[PDB]
Amino acid sequence: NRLKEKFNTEVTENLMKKFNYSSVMEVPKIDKIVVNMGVGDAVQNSKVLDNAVEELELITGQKPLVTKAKKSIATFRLREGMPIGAKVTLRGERMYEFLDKLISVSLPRVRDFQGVSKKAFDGRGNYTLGVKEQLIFPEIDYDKVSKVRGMDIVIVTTANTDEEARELLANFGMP
Amino acid sequence: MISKIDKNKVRLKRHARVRTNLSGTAEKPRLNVYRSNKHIYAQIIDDNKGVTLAQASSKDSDIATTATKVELATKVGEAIAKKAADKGIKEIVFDRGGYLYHGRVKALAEAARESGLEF
Amino acid sequence: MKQGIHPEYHQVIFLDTTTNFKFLSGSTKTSSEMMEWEDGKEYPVIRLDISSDSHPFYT
Amino acid sequence: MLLPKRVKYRRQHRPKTTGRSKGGNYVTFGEFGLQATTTSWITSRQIESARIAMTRYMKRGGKVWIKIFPHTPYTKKPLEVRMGAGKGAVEGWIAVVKPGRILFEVAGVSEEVAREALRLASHKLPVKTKFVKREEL
Amino acid sequence: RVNVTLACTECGDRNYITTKNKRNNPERIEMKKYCPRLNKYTLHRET
Amino acid sequence: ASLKSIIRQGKQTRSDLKQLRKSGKVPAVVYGYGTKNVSVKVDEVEFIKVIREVGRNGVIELGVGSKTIKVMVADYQFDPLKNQITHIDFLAIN
Amino acid sequence: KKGVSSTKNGRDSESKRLGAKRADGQFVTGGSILYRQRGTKIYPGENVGRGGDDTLFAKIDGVVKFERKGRDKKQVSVYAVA
RNA sequence: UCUGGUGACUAUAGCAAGGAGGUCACACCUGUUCCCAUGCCGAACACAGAAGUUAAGCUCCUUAGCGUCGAUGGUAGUCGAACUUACGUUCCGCUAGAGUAGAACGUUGCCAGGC
RNA sequence: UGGGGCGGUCGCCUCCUAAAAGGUAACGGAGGCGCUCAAAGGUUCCCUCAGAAUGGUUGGAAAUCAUUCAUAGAGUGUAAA
RNA sequence: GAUUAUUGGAGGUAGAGCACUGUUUGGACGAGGGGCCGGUUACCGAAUUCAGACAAACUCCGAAUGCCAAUUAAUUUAACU
Repeated sequence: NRLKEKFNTEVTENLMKKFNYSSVMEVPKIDKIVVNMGVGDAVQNSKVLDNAVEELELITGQKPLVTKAKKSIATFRLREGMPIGAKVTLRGERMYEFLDKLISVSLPRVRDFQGVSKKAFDGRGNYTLGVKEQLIFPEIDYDKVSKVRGMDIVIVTTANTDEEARELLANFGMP
Repeated sequence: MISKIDKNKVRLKRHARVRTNLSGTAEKPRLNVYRSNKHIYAQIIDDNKGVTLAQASSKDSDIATTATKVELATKVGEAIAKKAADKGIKEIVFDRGGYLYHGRVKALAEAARESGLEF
Repeated sequence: MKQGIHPEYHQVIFLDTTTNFKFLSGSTKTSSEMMEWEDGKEYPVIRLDISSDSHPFYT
Repeated sequence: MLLPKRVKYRRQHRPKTTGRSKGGNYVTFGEFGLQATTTSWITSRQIESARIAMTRYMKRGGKVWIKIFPHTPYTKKPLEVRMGAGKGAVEGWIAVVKPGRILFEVAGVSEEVAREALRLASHKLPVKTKFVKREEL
Repeated sequence: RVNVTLACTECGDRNYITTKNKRNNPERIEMKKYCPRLNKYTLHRET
Repeated sequence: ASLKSIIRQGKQTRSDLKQLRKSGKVPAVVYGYGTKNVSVKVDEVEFIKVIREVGRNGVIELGVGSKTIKVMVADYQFDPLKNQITHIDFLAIN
Repeated sequence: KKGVSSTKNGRDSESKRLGAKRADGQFVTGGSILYRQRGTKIYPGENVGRGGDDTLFAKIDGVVKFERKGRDKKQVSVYAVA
């Protein structure tokens, strides 16, 4: 809760000047993040999906479980089964560690415009911004990789919308 | 835009989903339970008519310690079982509510079971 | 924390040569290259970091 | 009006004849309306004829609102052939009306002009009918 | 999805019948059920 | 503005009710402000004349019995065929 | 006569006699039927078995009471007062 | 007198909204530390602390705004009867749906506290 | 068999005709069947809608994922109920 | 056994009615395609409302009348094996 404590001070200095809570038993927050990776078209690319797995096994403290295709949609031959996703959900102390890590080690390999973005919030209070996966993994950088992916990383927030995430990012965010 | 709620409502939804078949006839009268946060409360109740039969708890301080959040449940399971020793000292039907045969539940369960009662 | 699909996590001391940002995370609970206690005993060789040092918002 | 243009069933039943207009009994779209007195079938070829006459007399004047689509088919075999080894192809489409049912409206045109056009429409038409103004008061 | 007429452990004749398939259930199956010479649910096996 | 009606009664059968509606009058039934579920009949002619005098709405002190009180349309069962009314529903406004 | 051709759709089912068999106030037997249905239009209540095909029987002998079940559904309540 | 449950009454019982309420419980809460624990979370559950809280959840109050039912009479529609031959007439009753006044923001048995 | 007639069809299940109990015709209207699940079965303990927009690597909008409503519109092995 | 006053119930007809399913959008509605370079504007897929109209195989509603059975009551004379 390193930067969480900074914006905790801002709950009383800024978002008591902004959100104006009636009790300290009521405050804002993010909840967590769901980090479902992408397609990983394992029709026979099961090993590619295993590489996408072992990426986030360690690049992320939690690893995914595959979203198997409940359906048989065209545009890629999915059927009942068809492991074609990822279920990462970073909740607590890992969530804060990833915060204090990634706000700082993303932009070195993001080449961002503002530093994170002007904006790419999808509109439900979250980014879900497709990544080129370079800014991520300073631990396993783009030296030995095998596959690019872009993920709809969903900011699972008590933020009612994206505007709250904006002024929330005093935490090394350039909104 | 993504939030949380009370838990007792879902407790009681499961409770209703079970209540159908497990029904105190006022002879195996319905022994319903409530573990809220701190102390667990209990009552066997004539429910074929919908009227009291007993009343006990862990906030009911006659059987009271600072044991576990659990051994106190065992105490109340002995105690209300003694309030049933007079009558209803037999096997009746408990209610697992939206709760489970483990924990507070099971400690109290076998407390009642072995405080004279035919469960 | 999807225990069942959760490998290790930790607050890693990913110290840099610039700004010493050893307040990071990863899966490599590293050796005591920086055998320190102000930050964890993790490898401080990860120097390339601009979001605090040389970023588009502040070079 | 309001629809996607599919169908549901083909050889529906030869429908009701009698009764009364359940609705469509007031002048809404246009101002100069026509309703009916009789209660019989319509093929829309008579109304094809009718609106032809109407327009070519109106000289591309005011507007028109038909209050109909023939929702329902009718069939026929060829002429006076033997009976009951099937039910023939649809020979067209219909929607019977009843008295009290508004059927046409127009606006952006003169009153007696409308009267004339409606007379002309009825003349190619199998049903006794009547013109009205905006049902008000 | 075809038939199976089983032989009991020792109940000694042709009584019990069911459905299975040699694709879902390609191998000889066996399970518990009441036979009459025993007054109990015993195991019986496929032949 | 001060039109007059008359007071209906029970079991207006298929015969007498058709007769009255066929006549130059028609049944109304009022309720609402200081009023009960009360049935009456009204001359079509002057009813329509007051339509022409005051329009779709007019605070009318309706003279039945001894009282001329503010009541207006709740609704009405009217036949566009034959251009006269079968039924009218009334609501007091005071 | 002449050519009349192939012809298909005269296919329907030899029916079944469903619904009720006994009524309000009526007195019954033990294996007595009270209804032949499919699904649950009505819901067995007191002293009522439900066989496989949604057939209902009264577990006892006695007399019947249909009634509401929910706020908008219906059931049975057999009573063997005597 | 508020509570908990377990209750019977269908929401005109309520939906939504406003305000108060206060760790008699309540939930907020800190974690995994153990039983437990999550094919994919201490989320949940369980366990463990009760530190703190009505702000939430929460009960009460205010609107009937939403819903809800819903009158009055009336309508056809139908019963039969009699007509005549009408895409019908008439008596007779049964009287719908729909509209609509209008309404109501609960009764309530239950033990123990709370009292 | 609306003369024999060629054609066809001939055994079961769903609906509509069917007329508010049930029941009922037509060389009358529309549709399924000649099975399948050792797990889709039995039994305990959890879950709870598609879909819609919301929207964003994806993007042929949409896949996966995510916010909120959705009437079970989900869906349920085999048509319709 | 019967008839009728008294019942009590079942049920989805007629009628109503769009609330689902949907049949023919008048209107606008904002966009997507599009005329254009990714756009302009048309119109639409579609949906937004407003908006109405229709239904053997549509139903949130819903009669009369008939069906079943009641100390059912009374007046008859059946009724059953």
